[PDB]
Amino acid sequence: VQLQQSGPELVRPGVSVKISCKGSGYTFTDYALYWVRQSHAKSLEWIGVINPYSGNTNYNQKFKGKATMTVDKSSSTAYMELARLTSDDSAIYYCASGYDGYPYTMDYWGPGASVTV
Amino acid sequence: SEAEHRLFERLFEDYNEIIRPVANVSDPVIIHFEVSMSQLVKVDEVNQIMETNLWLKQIWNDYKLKWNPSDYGGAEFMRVPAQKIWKPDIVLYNNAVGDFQVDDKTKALLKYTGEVTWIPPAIFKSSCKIDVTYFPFDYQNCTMKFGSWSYDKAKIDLVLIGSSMNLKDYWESGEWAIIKAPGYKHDIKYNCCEEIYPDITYSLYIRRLP
Amino acid sequence: RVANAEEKLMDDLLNKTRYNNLIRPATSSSQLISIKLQLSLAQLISVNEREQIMTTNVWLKQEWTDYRLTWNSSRYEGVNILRIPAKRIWLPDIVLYNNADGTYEVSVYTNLIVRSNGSVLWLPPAIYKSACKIEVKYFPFDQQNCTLKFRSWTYDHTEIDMVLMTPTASMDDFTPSGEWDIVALPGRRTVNPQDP
Amino acid sequence: NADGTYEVSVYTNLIVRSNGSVLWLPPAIYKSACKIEVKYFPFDQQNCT
Amino acid sequence: NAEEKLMDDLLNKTRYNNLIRPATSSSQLISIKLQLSLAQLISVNE
Amino acid sequence: NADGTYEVSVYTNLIVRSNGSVLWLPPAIYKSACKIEVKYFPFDQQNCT
Amino acid sequence: QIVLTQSPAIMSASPGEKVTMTCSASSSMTYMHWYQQKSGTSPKRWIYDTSQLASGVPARFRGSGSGTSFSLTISSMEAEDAATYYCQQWSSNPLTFGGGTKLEL
Ligand SMILES: *[C@@H]1O[C@H](CO)[C@@H](O[C@@H]2O[C@H](CO)[C@@H](O[C@@H]3O[C@H](CO[C@H]4O[C@H](CO)[C@@H](O)[C@H](O)[C@@H]4O)[C@@H](O)[C@H](O[C@H]4O[C@H](CO)[C@@H](O)[C@H](O)[C@@H]4O)[C@@H]3O)[C@H](O)[C@H]2NC(C)=O)[C@H](O)[C@H]1NC(C)=O
Ligand SMILES: *[C@@H]1O[C@H](CO)[C@@H](O[C@@H]2O[C@H](CO)[C@@H](O[C@@H]3O[C@H](CO[C@H]4O[C@H](CO)[C@@H](O)[C@H](O)[C@@H]4O)[C@@H](O)[C@H](O[C@H]4O[C@H](CO)[C@@H](O)[C@H](O)[C@@H]4O)[C@@H]3O)[C@H](O)[C@H]2NC(C)=O)[C@H](O)[C@H]1NC(C)=O
Ligand SMILES: *[C@@H]1O[C@H](CO)[C@@H](O[C@@H]2O[C@H](CO)[C@@H](O[C@@H]3O[C@H](CO[C@H]4O[C@H](CO)[C@@H](O)[C@H](O)[C@@H]4O)[C@@H](O)[C@H](O[C@H]4O[C@H](CO)[C@@H](O)[C@H](O)[C@@H]4O)[C@@H]3O)[C@H](O)[C@H]2NC(C)=O)[C@H](O)[C@H]1NC(C)=O
Ligand SMILES: *[C@@H]1O[C@H](CO)[C@@H](O[C@@H]2O[C@H](CO)[C@@H](O[C@@H]3O[C@H](CO[C@H]4O[C@H](CO)[C@@H](O)[C@H](O)[C@@H]4O)[C@@H](O)[C@H](O[C@H]4O[C@H](CO)[C@@H](O)[C@H](O)[C@@H]4O)[C@@H]3O)[C@H](O)[C@H]2NC(C)=O)[C@H](O)[C@H]1NC(C)=O
Ligand SMILES: *[C@@H]1O[C@H](CO)[C@@H](O[C@@H]2O[C@H](CO)[C@@H](O[C@@H]3O[C@H](CO)[C@@H](O)[C@H](O)[C@@H]3O)[C@H](O)[C@H]2NC(C)=O)[C@H](O)[C@H]1NC(C)=O
Ligand SMILES: *[C@@H]1O[C@H](CO)[C@@H](O[C@@H]2O[C@H](CO)[C@@H](O[C@@H]3O[C@H](CO)[C@@H](O)[C@H](O)[C@@H]3O)[C@H](O)[C@H]2NC(C)=O)[C@H](O)[C@H]1NC(C)=O
Ligand SMILES: *[C@@H]1O[C@H](CO)[C@@H](O[C@@H]2O[C@H](CO)[C@@H](O[C@@H]3O[C@H](CO)[C@@H](O)[C@H](O)[C@@H]3O)[C@H](O)[C@H]2NC(C)=O)[C@H](O)[C@H]1NC(C)=O
Ligand SMILES: *[C@@H]1O[C@H](CO)[C@@H](O[C@@H]2O[C@H](CO)[C@@H](O)[C@H](O)[C@H]2NC(C)=O)[C@H](O)[C@H]1NC(C)=O
Ligand SMILES: CN1[C@@H]2CCC[C@H]1C[C@@H](Nc1ccccc1Br)C2
Ligand SMILES: CN1[C@@H]2CCC[C@H]1C[C@@H](Nc1ccccc1Br)C2
Ligand SMILES: *[C@@H]1O[C@H](CO)[C@@H](O)[C@H](O)[C@H]1NC(C)=O
Ligand SMILES: *[C@@H]1O[C@H](CO)[C@@H](O)[C@H](O)[C@H]1NC(C)=O
Ligand SMILES: *[C@@H]1O[C@H](CO)[C@@H](O)[C@H](O)[C@H]1NC(C)=O
Repeated sequence: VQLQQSGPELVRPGVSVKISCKGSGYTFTDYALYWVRQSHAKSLEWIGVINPYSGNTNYNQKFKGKATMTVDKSSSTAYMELARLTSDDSAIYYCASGYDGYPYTMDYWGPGASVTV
Repeated sequence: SEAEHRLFERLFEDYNEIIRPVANVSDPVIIHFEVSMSQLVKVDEVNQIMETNLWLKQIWNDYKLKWNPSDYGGAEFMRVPAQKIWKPDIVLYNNAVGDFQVDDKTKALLKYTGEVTWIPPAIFKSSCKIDVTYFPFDYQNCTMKFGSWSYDKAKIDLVLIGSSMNLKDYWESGEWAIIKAPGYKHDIKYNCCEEIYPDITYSLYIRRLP
Repeated sequence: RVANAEEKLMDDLLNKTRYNNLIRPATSSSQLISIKLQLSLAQLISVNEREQIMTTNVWLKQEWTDYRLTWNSSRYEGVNILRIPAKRIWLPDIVLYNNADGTYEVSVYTNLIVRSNGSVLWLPPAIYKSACKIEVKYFPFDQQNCTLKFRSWTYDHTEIDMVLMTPTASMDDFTPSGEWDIVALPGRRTVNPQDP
Repeated sequence: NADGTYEVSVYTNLIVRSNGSVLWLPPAIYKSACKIEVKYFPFDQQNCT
Repeated sequence: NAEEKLMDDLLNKTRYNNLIRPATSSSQLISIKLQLSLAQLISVNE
Repeated sequence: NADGTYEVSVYTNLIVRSNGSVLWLPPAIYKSACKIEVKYFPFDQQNCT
Repeated sequence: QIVLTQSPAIMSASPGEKVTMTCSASSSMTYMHWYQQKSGTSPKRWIYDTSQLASGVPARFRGSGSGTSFSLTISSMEAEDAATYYCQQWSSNPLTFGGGTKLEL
């Protein structure tokens, strides 16, 4: 069971950015994807949840007007696009797949992409 | 067991039982509907009534009552009361005696993927019309019109499991013999209301042993 | 956790500090809640002449306006109508008085429809054993005038109005009885002067 | 059964011991439905299950 | 008393659930056993 | 009794005194079931328990 | 709606010492999870439902608590047990994590 992400990217402030998360080694449906950011102070916060079988999203109320979360049932890959990047967004972004049942945890974690703005 | 106790405690902490179980809102629930007959009690030709014993298998999905089997001791099935879960209002339209509500004291069955299976039994007094123009060498046709009462076609969509009615556990009568029992689905629009309602109609074609 | 739009809206509307199903939606004192009702017949299943009891399944459609159940539609992801069980909100207790049983109680508690502007509509199903007198002078070549009398036991005309919507009951879903023949269905709104 | 009366009437108290044995003896009426062999009359056996 | 302490000890909401069948593990058959005691044939309506 | 209803379906209130003596007198009609000795009809005694 | 706060921020212990960490909440809850992140790598699911253990976890640890106070407890300190522990709750919308407790030798 592995999750694969993109490399680190250097984006100027004011330009939208897009990172990806592609999972293999298990059936990609019937799980759910959580997106978690982590700053340089190791105090990490939650962004959103998507269901890759239907596409139903729920955003965090801090990040409602910024993030847009899509999937792709062809290659089994989720795309996250952040807008309105400022200086307080240089962080580490994780995608994490967990079962959508009552544990409600992050069973598997990715390596983590580095966004420096 | 000990792991089923913790899962049952976790499962019903905050569960509103009058919100309809969909992840999105415009998505309708799909209710697989099948009926089985135990015995045909009587068909009164004088009062024009029909008493049957029916089991109403209703199967629907539920996005909130799904769990992981590998974290609760390998448990996959649960029995919960019908008073705690959401359950649809399947009401037969052509009733003749008594209340319309089916009795909710029997228990349901929760699979780990959310498949709720609920089998209530009921006595039903249908009000079919019967012709006695031939007697007693007569065939009679009586219909039962099952369907949802308050929800649209865009919120509850009924689907038959089989193409007929399960006479598999049928106690024989000795007076009436059931030849066939088909089941059809219609989408009709009433003149009260501006929205489409679905229903399922079971016919019964019987003959008297003369 | 993850909830629907309807669960969030249901928690906002029927809140215990703000909604109570035992006080009527009067914005001030002595304000009449104008409700309106309209009966739709389904079947004449039986008319028992010896016990003077007719049996009919009817669909009384009654709607009113409740100012507590209003919500902005675009805030909650878009939900025009919303369905809630009948025991949890206010409703006038309109029943028959001329029934053969003692069942002046309300019929079965199917859920009811409330729209975005608070127009609360309720159509419960009921078979009724109405009690009518049988004119039996001519036989079997007879007319029968059998009546149904709806009235609220709790409230009254100083508290609720009761407006008839159409003069004739609608006959559109009617399946033929084969024994009886309805010829007209007039409805009237009766009020006694010098008696509020 | 002929009616819809499946369950037991009154749900009386029940006896549990220290080794985990639980014994319950409730009263119940049942309206069972059985077929009537009526070839002989009124000198007849009846098998009702 | 003695009867009130035991009743509260055995039937407690944190350790007892009247909706779970007593099975120490999975696929265990609870061998229940029964016998009938007839009292009266009050009607054999034909 | 002929039905299955053993208990009282009324459940009124009851009187307790300063002694601790509790008195209970529930209102009840009962449909008892007794056998009929019908030999000397209609000049008959009936025993019902 | 619920903001978690851990205590203490930085602590340390010798191999063979009882270690107690606390996670506190604003209001009451019943079920809360614990994650372990080491240095450089990705976190792992470590404790779920406030008392249970994951697959590749030694059975020395013990989580317990109720109401608004929860705790993780290490009986026997391990040599390779230098990591960062986070506590998190899903019982109130939205998903808030903890501040993080750094456990070193
Ligand atoms: C006893 O009494 C009952 C009712 O009083 C009779 O039941 C009727 O039986 C007929 C004959 O089967 C039914 O007609 C059938 O309706 C089916 C459903 O149609 C609905 O759904 C489709 C979905 O696409 C809609 O397009 C449509 O508008 C309807 O809303 C059809 O699938 C059937 O088609 C079949 O027959 C035709 C030939 O007529 C073939 O060409 C088709 O390929 C297909 O095989 C058919 O149209 C009718 O609906 C029943 N009534 C009710 C109320 O359900 C019993 O027949 C009667 N018993 C006897 C012995 O006569
Ligand atoms: C089927 O059967 C039902 C009942 O069995 C019949 O219903 C009756 O219908 C008649 C008219 O069709 C009703 O009569 C009306 O009574 C009103 C109130 O009566 C007051 O006055 C009398 C004394 O005259 C008092 O005894 C009584 O207690 C009341 O105080 C009148 O107000 C009505 O008058 C109408 O015209 C005047 C002007 O002249 C208007 O100002 C009025 O507003 C009103 O419009 C009228 O007389 C009667 O009450 C109904 N019920 C009963 C129980 O008899 C159906 O008519 C019948 N169907 C058919 C087709 O015949
Ligand atoms: C009063 O009335 C009741 C009601 O009929 C009678 O009960 C029946 O009794 C008969 C025999 O006495 C039972 O018949 C048994 O059938 C079994 C096979 O049926 C099963 O399998 C088929 C598929 O193969 C299914 O379709 C069916 O539904 C059943 O599931 C046989 O296995 C039985 O054989 C016995 O003997 C052989 C030895 O040859 C053993 O190996 C078997 O294990 C078994 O012990 C037997 O033939 C019947 O099932 C009963 N019930 C019903 C509802 O009919 C009473 O007998 C009667 N009593 C009196 C005094 O009249
Ligand atoms: C109206 O109907 C009722 C009921 O139908 C009648 O009630 C009967 O009353 C008589 C006496 O009044 C009862 O007779 C008594 O039965 C006792 C039962 O004995 C049990 O134990 C022996 C073992 O020793 C068993 O063999 C037996 O089958 C029983 O299981 C006897 O013990 C009684 O003996 C009497 O004398 C001895 C001393 O020698 C005393 O110790 C006893 O207390 C007792 O007085 C006696 O035989 C009878 O059982 C009642 N019927 C029923 C069904 O219980 C009414 O009498 C009737 N009214 C009229 C006017 O006839
Ligand atoms: C807000 O409340 C108003 C009434 O207070 C609701 O308006 C009513 O809606 C119904 C249902 O659409 C209308 O009935 C229809 O009228 C046409 C007229 O020809 C008729 O042909 C149809 O068959 C149907 O019966 C009704 O006219 C309309 N107005 C009134 C005064 O009753 C309205 O639905 C509520 N909701 C919103 C979101 O506005
Ligand atoms: C422990 O559990 C066992 C049952 O597993 C109990 O032992 C059983 O107790 C019952 C009631 O005393 C016995 O029934 C009696 O059997 C005699 C046999 O002659 C019969 O005549 C009586 O009328 C009555 O039915 C039963 O035989 C006995 N044995 C078993 C294994 O069932 C025991 O009571 C429980 N408690 C203790 C403290 O042992
Ligand atoms: C508290 O307890 C005392 C005694 O335990 C009660 O006194 C008893 O009351 C009953 C009924 O009020 C008396 O019974 C009656 O006796 C007469 C005697 O002729 C009889 O004719 C009646 O039909 C009835 O059976 C009883 O004699 C009396 N004394 C004793 C020693 O039992 C008292 O009522 C209790 N309550 C209060 C509030 O004091
Ligand atoms: C509920 O479902 C509807 C359609 O099934 C969703 O509406 C679509 O949402 C996507 C995601 O942004 C848009 O790209 C489409 O344009 C929408 N409209 C369509 C397909 O007609 C709706 O978003 C779902 N609800 C939630 C909360 O996600
Ligand atoms: C098959 N149905 C039922 C019978 C009439 C035709 C349609 C319309 C339904 N709508 C509704 C539901 C709840 C409350 C009020 C109403 Br109206 C009720
Ligand atoms: C009309 N009643 C009944 C008949 C006799 C006169 C009075 C007294 C009542 N007594 C009573 C009722 C309940 C509890 C205790 C007692 Br005492 C019984
Ligand atoms: C409405 O419900 C919420 C649910 O938590 C409650 O806190 C609040 O006091 C209620 N009343 C109002 C006026 O918001
Ligand atoms: C409903 O909400 C939207 C934005 O949430 C707002 O613009 C609109 O004015 C609201 N409607 C009313 C009637 O206030
Ligand atoms: C049930 O047990 C727990 C601990 O085992 C105890 O705290 C609680 O008080 C018990 N319940 C009752 C009602 O005493």
